[PDB]
Amino acid sequence: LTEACAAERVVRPHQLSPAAQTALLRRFPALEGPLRHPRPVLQPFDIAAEVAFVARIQIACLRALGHSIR
Amino acid sequence: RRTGRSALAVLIRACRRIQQQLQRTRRALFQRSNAVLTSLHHVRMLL
Repeated sequence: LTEACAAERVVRPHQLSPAAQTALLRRFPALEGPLRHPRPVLQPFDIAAEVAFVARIQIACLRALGHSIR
Repeated sequence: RRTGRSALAVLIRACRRIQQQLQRTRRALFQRSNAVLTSLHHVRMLL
């Protein structure tokens, strides 16, 4: 996933080419998750994907707080 | 003949095996830095 995005200069592999997506999928089959899921609850291809998993819960409770206080 | 030429079979093979490693030092030293060329572009690929 590095060199298919480094030789193609694809900075983020959701901007990966459609043949360049599936040819990697023909090589390594566990990557159907981070490339072909509509709304994965964990963010695909980010460093803080576990951290952005947490900060939503911090957000979504405050609106559940803030619209309940009203 | 086994003194004059046999002082030269010493020194024909001597140069013709120094020159052969120099083909292999081109190849075994950038396929370690092409992985460096992979990772250094991968730092902005994180970004």
